[PDB]
Amino acid sequence: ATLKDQLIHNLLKEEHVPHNKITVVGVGAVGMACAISILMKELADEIALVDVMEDKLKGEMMDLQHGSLFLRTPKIVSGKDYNVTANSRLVVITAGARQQEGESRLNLVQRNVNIFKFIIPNIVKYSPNCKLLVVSNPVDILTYVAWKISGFPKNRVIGSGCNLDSARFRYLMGERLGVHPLSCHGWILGEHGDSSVPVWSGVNVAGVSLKNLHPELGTDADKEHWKAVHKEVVDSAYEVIKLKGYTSWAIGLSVADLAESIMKNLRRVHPISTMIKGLYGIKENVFLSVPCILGQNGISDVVKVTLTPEEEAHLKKSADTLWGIQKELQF
Amino acid sequence: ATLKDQLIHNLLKEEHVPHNKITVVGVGAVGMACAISILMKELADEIALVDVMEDKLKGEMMDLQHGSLFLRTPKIVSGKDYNVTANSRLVVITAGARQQEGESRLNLVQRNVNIFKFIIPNIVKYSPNCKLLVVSNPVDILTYVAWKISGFPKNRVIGSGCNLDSARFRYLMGERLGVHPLSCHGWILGEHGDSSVPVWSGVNVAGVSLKNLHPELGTDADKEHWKAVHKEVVDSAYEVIKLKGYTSWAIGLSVADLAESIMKNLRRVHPISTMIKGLYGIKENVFLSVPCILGQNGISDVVKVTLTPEEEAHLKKSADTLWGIQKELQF
Amino acid sequence: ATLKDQLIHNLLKEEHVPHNKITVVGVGAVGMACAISILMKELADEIALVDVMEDKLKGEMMDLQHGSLFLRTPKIVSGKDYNVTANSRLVVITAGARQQEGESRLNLVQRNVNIFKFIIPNIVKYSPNCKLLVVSNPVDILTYVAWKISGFPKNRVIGSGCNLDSARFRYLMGERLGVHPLSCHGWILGEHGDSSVPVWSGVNVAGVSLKNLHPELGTDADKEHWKAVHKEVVDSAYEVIKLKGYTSWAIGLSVADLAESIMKNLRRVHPISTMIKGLYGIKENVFLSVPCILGQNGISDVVKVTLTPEEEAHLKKSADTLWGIQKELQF
Amino acid sequence: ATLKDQLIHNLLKEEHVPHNKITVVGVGAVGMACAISILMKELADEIALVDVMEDKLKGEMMDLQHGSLFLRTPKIVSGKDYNVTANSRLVVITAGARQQEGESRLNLVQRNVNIFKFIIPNIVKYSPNCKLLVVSNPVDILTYVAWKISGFPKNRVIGSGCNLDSARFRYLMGERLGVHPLSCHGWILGEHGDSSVPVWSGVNVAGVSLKNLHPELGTDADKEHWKAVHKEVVDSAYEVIKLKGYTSWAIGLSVADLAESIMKNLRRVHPISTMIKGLYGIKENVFLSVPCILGQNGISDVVKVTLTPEEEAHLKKSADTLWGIQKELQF
Ligand SMILES: NC(=O)c1ccc[n+]([C@@H]2O[C@H](COP(=O)([O-])OP(=O)(O)OC[C@H]3O[C@@H](n4cnc5c(N)ncnc54)[C@H](O)[C@@H]3O)[C@@H](O)[C@H]2O)c1
Ligand SMILES: NC(=O)c1ccc[n+]([C@@H]2O[C@H](COP(=O)([O-])OP(=O)(O)OC[C@H]3O[C@@H](n4cnc5c(N)ncnc54)[C@H](O)[C@@H]3O)[C@@H](O)[C@H]2O)c1
Ligand SMILES: NC(=O)c1ccc[n+]([C@@H]2O[C@H](COP(=O)([O-])OP(=O)(O)OC[C@H]3O[C@@H](n4cnc5c(N)ncnc54)[C@H](O)[C@@H]3O)[C@@H](O)[C@H]2O)c1
Ligand SMILES: NC(=O)c1ccc[n+]([C@@H]2O[C@H](COP(=O)([O-])OP(=O)(O)OC[C@H]3O[C@@H](n4cnc5c(N)ncnc54)[C@H](O)[C@@H]3O)[C@@H](O)[C@H]2O)c1
Repeated sequence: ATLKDQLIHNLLKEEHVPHNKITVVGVGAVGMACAISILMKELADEIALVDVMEDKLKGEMMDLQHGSLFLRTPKIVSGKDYNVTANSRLVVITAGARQQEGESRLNLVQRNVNIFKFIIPNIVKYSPNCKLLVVSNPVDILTYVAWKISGFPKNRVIGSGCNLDSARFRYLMGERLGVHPLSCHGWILGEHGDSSVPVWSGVNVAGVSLKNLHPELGTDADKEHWKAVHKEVVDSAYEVIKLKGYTSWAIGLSVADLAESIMKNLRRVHPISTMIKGLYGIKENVFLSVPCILGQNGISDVVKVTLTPEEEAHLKKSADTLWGIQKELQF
Repeated sequence: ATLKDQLIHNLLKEEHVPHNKITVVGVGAVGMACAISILMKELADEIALVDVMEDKLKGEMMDLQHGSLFLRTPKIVSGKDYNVTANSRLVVITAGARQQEGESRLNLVQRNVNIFKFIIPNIVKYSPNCKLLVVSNPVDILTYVAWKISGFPKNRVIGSGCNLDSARFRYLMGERLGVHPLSCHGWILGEHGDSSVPVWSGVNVAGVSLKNLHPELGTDADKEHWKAVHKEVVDSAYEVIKLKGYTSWAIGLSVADLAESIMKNLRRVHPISTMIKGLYGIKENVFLSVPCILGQNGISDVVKVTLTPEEEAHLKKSADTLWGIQKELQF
Repeated sequence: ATLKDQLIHNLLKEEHVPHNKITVVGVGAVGMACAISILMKELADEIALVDVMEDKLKGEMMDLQHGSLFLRTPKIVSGKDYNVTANSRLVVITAGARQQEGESRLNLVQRNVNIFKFIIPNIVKYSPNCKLLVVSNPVDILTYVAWKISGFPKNRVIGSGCNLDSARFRYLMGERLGVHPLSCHGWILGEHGDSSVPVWSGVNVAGVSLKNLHPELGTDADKEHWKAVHKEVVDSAYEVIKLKGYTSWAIGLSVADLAESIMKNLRRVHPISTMIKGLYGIKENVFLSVPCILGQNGISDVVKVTLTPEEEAHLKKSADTLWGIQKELQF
Repeated sequence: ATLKDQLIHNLLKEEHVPHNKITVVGVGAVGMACAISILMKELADEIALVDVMEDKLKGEMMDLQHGSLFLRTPKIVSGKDYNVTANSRLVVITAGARQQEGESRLNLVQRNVNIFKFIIPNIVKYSPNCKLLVVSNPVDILTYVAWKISGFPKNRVIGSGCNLDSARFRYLMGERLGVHPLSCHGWILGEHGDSSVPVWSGVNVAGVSLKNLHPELGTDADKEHWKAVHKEVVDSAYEVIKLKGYTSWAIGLSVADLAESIMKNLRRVHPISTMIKGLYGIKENVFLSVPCILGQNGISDVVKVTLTPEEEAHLKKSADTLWGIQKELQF
């Protein structure tokens, strides 16, 4: 005579198992900005939230659940134990120490590598066949780290990389040209950093190379100072940090973007961190942003951008800087 | 000739006037939740952000702008000034103090009225025809204050109210019954706070009244404790505040749902805060949530819900509770 | 070296297996409406189209494929064969004869059963675990046929039923009351046809029962003729058939709503066709619409709606009406 | 004592006036494919349908209304008199004679020009400040026609033009390259026809010019026959017509695309028909596809694509052919 029993006549029972489960490791500024964006885009049927902060974790879980009416993701779960993560199609890693005002993203390495040595083995134990998407900084070094510990194939380990950088770039060009960013094409390659390479030779609006119309555009001295657009891209992260303390909405939106190409298998081209040994005459084990076709299996192919010798100059530059650091690890 | 003049041939200038402009006043946890939710629902063609904290403001703006590629709201602007808010269809006010742990929303009244005394005349002046959506707590009292200061007809001054408490109610009912919140119907009327009323006479799943199946349901001391679901609703804000410090995701979702009915002129019914003088024997000018039909002109109608004598009793004590605080008229 | 080999560096092959694959059987007016609605809701990652008319089929496929840039379903395929339908989560059957002007849906039974006798075993063989969504008329009887032929548990054989009649009901109620269909609640149970039942005991706006306010509502010969709203529901198919020849947009929308609850495992309640033996004194194996809770496994539960003696009477005569045609067992 | 009056307490009344109204002239294959696509994308709050076929018109109106529950466009109206069209932000023209198997789209001119002389003056009388979007064939000639009769500024008269052609192109390249169409960039310029110009010099994946890697690509004799991709683009319309009788879904989706850039004012670049006198050394009053930045005011700017002398050769070719026809009109 329970209310439920007078009202509902049961046929079937509690299968469980989700088809499109997404996990978000770390429920901080970035982790919740990723979660909100991924929920609004309706990509998962089950989202799993993991943090070591128990109170915060349960608190953000509840705030998202409270919003159930308005969502189309009926199972929202969280925990400290990784069992909650089981059979995730995608695992977004956002956990770690973030930059303090004026901090070099390369200073976070000690602290974040200790976090990864801990969580990678726990996430791979429960989801042996997931696509890892690393957001934590320094993202290029940390993607290598996940790869190295997890033992996964180079296709299932992605670093958010220069998706955000190129998104800032398009936005900045778009404001100069008076065209929506969607319509200005421009790649920010290499390190998700201070040593990122603007590929000037590829910047265009509706198939027209801005470099043929303006050969002065790019890595020099004279102009309408297009070169300062690349500079505001390198600086934008710092200025936002100085103004609000951290960055979050642009990264959350750029994660939902990659998350959509993985979940729907669209095979779209995105500048993301991948293993580049055997490609720009880079002979080491580095991870850096290159245009990659992203799908349900992760990175299935890399696009061999036609780089000028100056641009290929800065890519072995960005790439060496980066490996300098990496051998000091080795664990 | 600029690179701009070489690439693009101009055909017009013109007055870029916004058609679906939304203003968010206060760029805090609640304001940005509102903002992101409204941007992902693609309700606005221009969003304006106003805050007194100049840096925070610029910061949130740039973070949002860098995500431009991923949104469909081409213009995002901000200022301390209010000239930026001109010709807004709707303005969402989230400015002010929030609860500290264990604090009643009624306790913020004096500080928030002090801020509304400044903001309302600057809003009313630049968007003579906007709809005001009041989020700041205690929401019922600030909605009356907003009304009073503004000089606006009642139809155009809306408190976010029990939209959110109703969502939380439906979620909790949902859990117990094994059905999505969307198929569980139930209303939380009165104060958006401790004195809210569960309308158990009306809780249904597919037209069937749970109070008809289980006459002991709710405001009954008997057997399966449905009454504890209302206590959880009441307590839910306090409980997320104790765990993460503030609530934000649920209300940003609830506001974008409201925002949707208003911008698209949907004529949906939402439990929101409005002037209930005349209805339910209410002789005082108090604001509280009652089911309202929401459209391009704000509140066009109020639904006369048929309250059991015990639910009417409880609604009255709720407006009695709000008027007690309301005789303070510090404006 | 191809231009392909020069542009792109490959990292993998792999088995492109679909995760959210939808099959639409029959590429007519109803099948393409279903198809477009399901593609715009971005429910599938692969859609397969099967029809016997080879040319029409190729045609609809190419039209759809040319719109690829505007959709997020990367793979669209078709064939006469059924090998193309493998590992589908859901299959929407819209194949068969439709009504000529003035024709009862019960009249198509013999022709459509002849087609189901061929299609069902070819479906059941290649997607052992799909959910069957039956659209072909008379929908109630073909759902039973589909069930019977298939060997599938009842939970996985769904008729589109009164989902659509309920939508039409809510629309009409909507008009009269001045509120969006979304805020008007009401159910059309029984046969998806002339014998359907309006459940006036349950029609509400915000929890308030219209039958409580106006006791003469509906299955009453008295004053404002709410009963004429049900007559319009019954008649609506006949009337659009006389004016444009067939109905298509409403049912494609109604099917994509259903499709949504199933793919995302929403657990929403929809009036759909299922086996009602045991409920409401129904001693025969007939299919008809009753409020059902819909999820990744199909029908997991049936809601026991509390019918007035006159509504129970009318539901019985509706299953009595369907069983009369049902003793024909030509399969 | 009406039901409505016991239930609803009125505050406000029937304002009317819509903010985002869209009109669709012609409710045939294309007109309803435009309407469905525009409704699913939620761009209008009011849609107006106009046709001379009264029965068909009312029948499609009803089928769309029946689907109200599932939509977010609460006013759906139709008529034979243009008063229904009043104060439309956008008017989509789809009315006219369509191609029979093997018919040259230039043969429809007599029949469609008689239709336009009739409807243009009626649509401009009710919406003096609308953006006209012409879809009817031959679209280039007919856009000129609307321009000429309406007396509108060249910015508010757009022809759907080569949006569809370039959408087919990307789709075809995308299948060769194994990349989503979204990611392969390629412009089909000129006549929405048989004399359309593929701009090979602008085709790229992630900023890399396929022509620098493969100089043989394009307008010649040797290869991997990329030139046949342009040919299937020219032929695709005919083959779809031969297979299903007409084309509709790809055009409907491409109209919703432009409709979104106009309604939301995104300022996106699209290949659409516009007045090109004073641009490729074309000295006449022709309309042909060029990359244009599209917004709330229509075409605000044109992008001066860098064309090879061969490509500029075929653009004055396409453009002359086209004006040959046009002087025979003059009305
Ligand atoms: N790649 C990009 O473009 C990008 C952009 C912005 C920020 N980031 C990075 O994201 C990271 C997080 O920044 P943020 O603002 O959200 O930080 P935050 O302080 O707000 O949150 C970090 C979260 O990590 C958690 N954490 C620590 N150890 C953990 C463990 N074992 N498991 C789970 N969680 C653990 C914390 O408890 C905290 O909740 C930083 O490394 C930052 O640089 C990357
Ligand atoms: N109604 C609801 O259901 C509900 C739900 C949650 C929170 N809230 C209320 O939301 C309000 C905002 O909450 P919060 O977390 O975002 O606070 P917060 O401190 O994060 O941000 C409040 C913001 O208000 C701005 N502000 C203050 N005075 C201002 C003024 N005169 N002009 C402009 N901006 C001004 C601040 O500078 C700050 O950025 C609080 O009153 C809170 O209680 C209501
Ligand atoms: N349940 C509802 O509410 C509802 C609503 C509308 C229409 N319908 C029903 O939808 C069905 C389809 O309607 P319609 O307008 O699209 O018809 P239609 O003639 O437009 O298309 C029917 C299609 O079925 C295909 N077909 C027939 N036999 C086949 C077989 N063995 N295998 C494969 N395909 C086969 C045809 O070749 C044709 O393309 C009819 O039975 C109609 O009554 C039901
Ligand atoms: N530009 C493109 O890429 C493109 C692509 C496909 C089709 N088209 C064109 O669209 C047009 C329509 O094709 P379709 O399949 O929908 O045709 P259809 O036969 O299905 O419909 C044409 C509609 O026009 C109507 N009509 C005739 N005179 C009218 C008047 N004064 N006012 C209103 N409506 C009137 C008809 O009654 C009919 O309903 C054709 O000219 C065709 O070439 C353009």
